[PDB]
Amino acid sequence: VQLQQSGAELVRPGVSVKISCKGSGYIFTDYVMHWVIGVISTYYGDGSYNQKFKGKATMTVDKSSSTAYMELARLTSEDSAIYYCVRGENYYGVSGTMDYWGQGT
Amino acid sequence: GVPTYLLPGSGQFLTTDDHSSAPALPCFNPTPEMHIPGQVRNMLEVVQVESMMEINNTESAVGMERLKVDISALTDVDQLLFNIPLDIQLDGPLRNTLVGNISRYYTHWSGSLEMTFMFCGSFMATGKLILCYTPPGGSCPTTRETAMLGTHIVWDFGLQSSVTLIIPWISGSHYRSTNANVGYVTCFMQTNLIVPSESSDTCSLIGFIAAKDDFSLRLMRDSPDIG
Amino acid sequence: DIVMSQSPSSLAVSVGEKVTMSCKSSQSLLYSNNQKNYLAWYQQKPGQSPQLLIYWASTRESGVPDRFTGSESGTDFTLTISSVKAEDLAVFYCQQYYNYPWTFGGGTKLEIK
Amino acid sequence: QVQLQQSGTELAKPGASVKMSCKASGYTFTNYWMHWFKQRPGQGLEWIGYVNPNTDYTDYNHKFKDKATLTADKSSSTAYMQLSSLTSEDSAVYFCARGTFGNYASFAYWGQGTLV
Amino acid sequence: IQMIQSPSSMFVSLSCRASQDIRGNLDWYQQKPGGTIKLLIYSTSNLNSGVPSRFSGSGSGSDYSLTISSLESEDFADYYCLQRNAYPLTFGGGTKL
Amino acid sequence: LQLKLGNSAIVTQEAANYCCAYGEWPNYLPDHEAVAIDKPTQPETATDRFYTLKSVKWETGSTGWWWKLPDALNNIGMFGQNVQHHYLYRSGFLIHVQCNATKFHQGALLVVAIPEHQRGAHNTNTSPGFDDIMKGEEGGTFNHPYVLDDGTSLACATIFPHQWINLRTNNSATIVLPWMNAAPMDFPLRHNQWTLAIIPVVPLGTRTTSSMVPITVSIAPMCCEFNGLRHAI
Amino acid sequence: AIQTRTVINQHGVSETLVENFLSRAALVSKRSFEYKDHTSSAAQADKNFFKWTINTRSFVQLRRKLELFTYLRFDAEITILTTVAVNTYVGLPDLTLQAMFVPTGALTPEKQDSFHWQSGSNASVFFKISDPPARITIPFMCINSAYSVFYDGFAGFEKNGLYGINPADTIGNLCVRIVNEHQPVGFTVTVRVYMKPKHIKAWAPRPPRTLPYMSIANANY
Repeated sequence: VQLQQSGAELVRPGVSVKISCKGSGYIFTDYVMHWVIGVISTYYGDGSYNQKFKGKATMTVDKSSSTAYMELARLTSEDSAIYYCVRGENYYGVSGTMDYWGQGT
Repeated sequence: GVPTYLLPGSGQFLTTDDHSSAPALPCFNPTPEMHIPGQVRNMLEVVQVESMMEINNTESAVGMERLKVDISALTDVDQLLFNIPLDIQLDGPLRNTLVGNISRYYTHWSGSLEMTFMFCGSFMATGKLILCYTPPGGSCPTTRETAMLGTHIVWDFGLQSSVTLIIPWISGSHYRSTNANVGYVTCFMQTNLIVPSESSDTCSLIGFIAAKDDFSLRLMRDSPDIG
Repeated sequence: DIVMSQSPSSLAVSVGEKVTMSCKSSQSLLYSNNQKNYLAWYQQKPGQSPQLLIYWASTRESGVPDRFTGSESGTDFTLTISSVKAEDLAVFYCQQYYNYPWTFGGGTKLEIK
Repeated sequence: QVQLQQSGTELAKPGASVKMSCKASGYTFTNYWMHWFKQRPGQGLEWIGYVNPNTDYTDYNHKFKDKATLTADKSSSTAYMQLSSLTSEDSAVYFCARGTFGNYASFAYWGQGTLV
Repeated sequence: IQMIQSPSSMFVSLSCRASQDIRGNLDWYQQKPGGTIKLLIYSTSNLNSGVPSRFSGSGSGSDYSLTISSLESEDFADYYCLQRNAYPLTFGGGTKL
Repeated sequence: LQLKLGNSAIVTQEAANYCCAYGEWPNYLPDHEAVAIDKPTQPETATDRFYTLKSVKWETGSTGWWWKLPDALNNIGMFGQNVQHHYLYRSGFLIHVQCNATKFHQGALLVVAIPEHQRGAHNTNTSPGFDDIMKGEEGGTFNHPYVLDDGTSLACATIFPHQWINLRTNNSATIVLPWMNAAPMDFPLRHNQWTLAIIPVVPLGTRTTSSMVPITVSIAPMCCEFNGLRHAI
Repeated sequence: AIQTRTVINQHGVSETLVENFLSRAALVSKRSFEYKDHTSSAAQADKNFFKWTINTRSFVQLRRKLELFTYLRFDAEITILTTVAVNTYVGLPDLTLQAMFVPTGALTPEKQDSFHWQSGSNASVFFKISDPPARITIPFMCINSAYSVFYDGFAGFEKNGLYGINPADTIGNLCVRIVNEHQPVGFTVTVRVYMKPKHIKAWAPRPPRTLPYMSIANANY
């Protein structure tokens, strides 16, 4: 029920970074990692990205380490916001609600 | 209860079976029948209607100029105007008729036919033609002298304007190649055309065809006309 | 895309009242099997992450006191606070999650006087 | 197969006469008129006359009324045309054509020519 | 009667007039340089039995014309016109094509 | 040698023929107690007249004509006034086509009557509108007569009721048309059952230029009845 | 090309009847709905059904054969055949479908699950995949006395109307969905529908069409 991630980082434009969300307190491969609307579904999943963030965001998952990585290439100065992870909920295949939130990065 | 056992072939689905079905809407009364005129009950009522053929079997005849052959005053006294190969399945004058579109759906056909010509010149114009029928054995004649010794009629279109020729018997199938030489109806010139100085010098013919009342069809298949 | 606009635009009330706030949606948000309108209600206190209050527009989250119960129909939505207290200063959020991509509400900031 | 076979070429001194022939074979003679033509080299053709081999009745162009004579032969199937009083202006090629069964003067079949 | 050939040479809507009206009654002949002549059009609109389709003729009261759509290698031969309205028969001039 | 129907008279017939479209005569409807029973009018005495249309002109380059029979009579007379403010009709027709040439003309026409002739526009995807179908009293013209403007054949178009006008033999044709529709009564301002169409198969000719050779069409509603407009209370 | 001949002898005229001419269960509609994503929206999951109007001028093998007549009168006899597909387990599931028939004047459903699928006033059929295929006959539901194949008129009383569309001709579409609601993520269910027109009556024959078609609404060549 706790979503710990990286603390804080900020680089100069022209450098790609990576954000990792560590999920602990609940069982894995049963929920859909949102990003506040790209998902990864945590079970050999590709997930559907947003249309505006389609080339900007590229992400994967690691089932053993229980982490949800996310790469952002070609950063600009417009990226002064808070990018983090949400646990989601996936019952039958539908995408469900937005239960527990991340820390903040 | 009654003791049963299942046969082999139990639960299959033929496309050509005749069994009852579960009604969608019981207690629904459709609209009652009305006497609409012109009911057809059998597709041999369609092939027995006359329908014109394409006598003009030359190449690069485009449009509705295929339905007629022109004879003129400057023509020779011994030459042929046309011949109809009596092949329904093949390309030619009898492909796009009314007897040659219904008998594409069926495989085997056998029966007697009925041809009718009609002269469309002016009231003054005269002359004679000759209409030769060749059985499936012999070949098509090339001169008028060798064509007279068959079955012929000498048609004077100065008095009459329509003639009737009875084809005795044709038959055919598809034979998985194709049969040929089921007959020929060829037409030679006898005398030259005689027109006065006021009518035009070009006249024309129109040919018709219709099956008789002993034509028959069997083993329905799918037509290649649209596929 | 479904836009989620909010009408009251950051109201400012006093302690002890009973407040509501509107949330508009461009089209219907009813899921067929559920026959339940997909809607989420949030609360972010300043300095920390938001927190889920009400899901399905009428169902209270386990761990939420009974002063948070709000429900509406149509394409207009609200959340009702039974007793306004001095610790409820937040920017309340309404979210649709019926159709990709998921858009948030306009944000309604509460000012406590 | 219809063939119109003419004779070879020849020449004559001015003041003499000469005779040609257009032997026809492949069709029925004495049904079709036999016309005759003249082509001075470098110019167009010109009509001379005809002969009716059924009734032996001829008809000439007015310009060639006194030059040419036109006969016919049923036994050998040959049409002749004899000139008279040759000059230097009577040097051309000479054609023969077949008419029509209805006497309409259409010229589907021709000869090859005879240079004088 | 006199007939004129309106073009003298062409390097394809060749035409010919007449002194009087001839009521159709006009043929079109072509002469190969070998020395062979065969007709193409008779009675100003029809076609001979054994000619390719490109050739076509037009008619009027007194001013007639031959029309070819597309050319050809051995199409290059001079074309004559003949009236048969009244004796004597008069040809044209010819267009060396 | 003539025929007379009420007010109008036609003295022009050579001989009498009565093509029946499918073997039947136009007749009134039986057992109409369930189809808009409002005492239908039966104006049989006041509508049966030969409405002779205008004369069309047949030359060598002509290519065909077509009329639509509930449409060509909507603005003419006692039928044209009854076809407004009566909202339903049921009728059958009688057509008399008669050209007139001398003993020196030559040619042939095909006078055919086509039920439910749905037309079609050449080489596009737009179905034709209200002004390409509803012409009225002036007819139309076949653009491509060899396919009857709908992709079918003209060689097989003798399956409809038809007669021939061969100018060597005759110059007249007569077709009697019954009520050919699924519903018992029909709306006259938007649906057209039959379609008269005359097509010159063999074009005409003479030594001189092509003559006018005019063609004259006469239409007569045989057994017509509309709804009831006057009631007791 | 070998040219062969054989003497043909035959009797009887019973293979050219109109009842025997227009039959034999041609396929009319084949469309499959499949699944490829591990997660989907709650709006894509309400679009897992299909519908098709039973105007049978769809395949030109049977459209050309049907346009030899002007008026027809028959009934349908639908037959629905269902098979299953893949893309570590390879065995195929056994799952239940529903095929509701919506006549004219009733509302068609706009979502996979809606109060229309539960309404009693339309004939729904529930069939599995491990059974013999479903079969329903559908009666003559025109309000004239015959189906107008060719219609020479306009639909409504206005200028901008569609030409050649009879408003009293349509029968009413049928709608098919899977009732199991659990999104099979790696499979593909394919539905084939057949029609056998029986109890045929036909009126007013027409000449057959030679030039190929250009649309499914008219005859433009």
